[PDB]
Amino acid sequence: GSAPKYIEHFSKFSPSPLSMKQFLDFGSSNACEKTSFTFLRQELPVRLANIMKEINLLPDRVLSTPSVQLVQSWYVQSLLDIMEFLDKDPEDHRTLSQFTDALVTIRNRHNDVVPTMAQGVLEYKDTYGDDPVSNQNIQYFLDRFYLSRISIRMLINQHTLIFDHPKHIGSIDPNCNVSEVVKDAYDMAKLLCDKYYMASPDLEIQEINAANSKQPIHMVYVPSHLYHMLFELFKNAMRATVESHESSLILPPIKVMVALGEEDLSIKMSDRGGGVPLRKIERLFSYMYSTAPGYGLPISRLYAKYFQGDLQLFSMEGFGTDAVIYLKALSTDSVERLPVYNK
Amino acid sequence: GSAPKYIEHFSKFSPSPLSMKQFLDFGSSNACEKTSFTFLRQELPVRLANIMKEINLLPDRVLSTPSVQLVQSWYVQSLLDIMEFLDKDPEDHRTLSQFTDALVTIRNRHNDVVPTMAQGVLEYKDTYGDDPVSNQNIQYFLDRFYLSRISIRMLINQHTLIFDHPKHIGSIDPNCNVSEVVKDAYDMAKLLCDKYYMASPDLEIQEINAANSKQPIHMVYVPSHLYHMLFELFKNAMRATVESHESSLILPPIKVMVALGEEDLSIKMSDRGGGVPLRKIERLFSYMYSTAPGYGLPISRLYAKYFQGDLQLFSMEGFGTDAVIYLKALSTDSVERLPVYNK
Ligand SMILES: COC(=O)c1cccc2c1-c1ccccc1[C@]2(O)C(F)(F)F
Ligand SMILES: COC(=O)c1cccc2c1-c1ccccc1[C@]2(O)C(F)(F)F
Repeated sequence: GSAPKYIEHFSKFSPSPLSMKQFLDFGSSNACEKTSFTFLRQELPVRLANIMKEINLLPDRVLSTPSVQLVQSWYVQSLLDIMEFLDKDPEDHRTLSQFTDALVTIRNRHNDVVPTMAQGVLEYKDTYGDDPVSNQNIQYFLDRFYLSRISIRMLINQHTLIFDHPKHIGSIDPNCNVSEVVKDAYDMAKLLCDKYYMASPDLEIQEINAANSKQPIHMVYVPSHLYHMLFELFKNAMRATVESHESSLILPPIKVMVALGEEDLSIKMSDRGGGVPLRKIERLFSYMYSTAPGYGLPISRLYAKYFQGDLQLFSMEGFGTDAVIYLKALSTDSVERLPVYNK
Repeated sequence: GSAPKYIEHFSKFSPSPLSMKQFLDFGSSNACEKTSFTFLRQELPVRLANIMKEINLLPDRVLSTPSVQLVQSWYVQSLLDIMEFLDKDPEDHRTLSQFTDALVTIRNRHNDVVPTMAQGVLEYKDTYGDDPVSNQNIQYFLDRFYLSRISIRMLINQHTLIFDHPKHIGSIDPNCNVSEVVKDAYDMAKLLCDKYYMASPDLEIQEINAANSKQPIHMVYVPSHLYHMLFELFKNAMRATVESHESSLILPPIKVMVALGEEDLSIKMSDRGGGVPLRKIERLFSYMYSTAPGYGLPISRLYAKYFQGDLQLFSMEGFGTDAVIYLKALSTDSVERLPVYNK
């Protein structure tokens, strides 16, 4: 075959990071399925090949494991699917129709990658141990691998959702009400918490719009990404709150604050679930230390970092924990954070 | 001379980190000026020579600057002062008396090192620029240099204060009431804030003793170190609170929480001084970016880290900032964090 040839060629190109404003302007009224196809048939192989070349640089002790090999075969096949559209003509409506169906097949093919890499991490711990040098190598690779996967899925979701005057531009809401997303993630976590604990804390939301005290806080963002982060944070904050008060009757509420600054949009989730010692907080974001025979926090941070944001934890052992999602307030600052294969 | 010979010899030894419990047990009833002299005349040259060898490994562009040369001459002279006590006999009371006076002279000799290195950092910015590679090199060296200096001053303070049944063991309070130190640092910052702004926010303290809800929170620590950290944090929180409310009348109070867990003793200082964007928070701990023709935060964190703690900032732009001091709750976990010269 010629899969190594394709990887070597496109890995020389660097991925082109797109801003949130670019996604919005590309997918709005000026959206053209021809233009998106011309861009994607080149950018998708570049992003695929860059992470595929990093996978090849893994030691053969990891490269020859069944988990890495299975995932690498998914990327080879996905890369080859995109290759067949290079010589195709964008002026043919059947060419664009087959390209969209090919993206859906690729998206569903990689749908079960989180438990697969979780199996791979557990295999590495039981084969070579959990030394701190191995954790940093696993953390470094998995962060870049998953962030690369988020960026590829973002491109595919924007194309397939738009080419199928709505208010949503694919997966992007140009008027995303942050408090409403907080409530949705809270309600879902409350339903799970009531079914398993027969008790759940209440929600308190406070907004701080520094520039316009009266106006509700809106932003341009991907609501599903923000939901994912808040949902994982709500589940942890409820689990800790209920378990740390089993012998008590009062159940402290979960307090969420949404602050809109001139540059940052910050979401703080405060719980009183007993807190966690600092020594163990720094391990909650580690794939290796969060794997048992549990990736909500590490992946949630990658979603935050994907558009130049962050997700941070600071706890008070014996009381509770604060979780803060940092997002860019302006669409011009919300640029893709992409891993690039360098030397 | 033979200053390079001494440096090369003692730099092969590694510094011996002492725990807070060791300091307490060494300096209490079983304290012996003979034993402390025997240990210090060996450990002080080892710690001096280790940082002096790292200074020699700096590039000549920095090593030949007047600031580094002036400081290096202080350490050479301080090292030579300790050398004269190697052949001396510990059984002579005049030998121990001259050793204590020599430590006082060394402590006062290095008393003006913070503005000197501040001048050196400004000289580097104006000579070679403020590139991110230079910041990481300056940050890496200054952190280790200052932490080394804190550890040397700690040893000297313990010897000179004890050998001159008190409740304080040198600079260590085995029953340090944390809230009382918070109040002292607050009162000092309030006096400065009223003199310059004619207004100051109020203080609110809440204690959370998880194991003993009724008992006030005590710990074994160095009160002057904790005061220094809280004083710098109070000055920043008051400056931001007053300035961000000049056009307003209500002045939000500064809320401090002291949590005692099974492993951590955490002190959170919450202000509503408008907050800082995340992009600039990460630069507040940088010596290079905090130098203008301002080291309260970087040095305060080193004091926290000195006994296996930390100091962290997380702000909400448009609202306020939380500052958290993490300390070890147990004296057995409060071990010196010392930089060691490796390859
Ligand atoms: C006028 O510009 C475009 O139409 C366009 C141009 C380049 C890339 C894309 C578009 C587009 C439009 C709708 C959905 C997805 C996309 C993209 O594939 C991307 F933004 F996701 F990269
Ligand atoms: C019985 O142990 C000792 O007396 C002792 C032994 C080794 C080192 C020290 C002491 C001691 C005592 C009082 C003040 C300072 C010190 C030390 O120089 C150190 F702890 F600061 F290192």
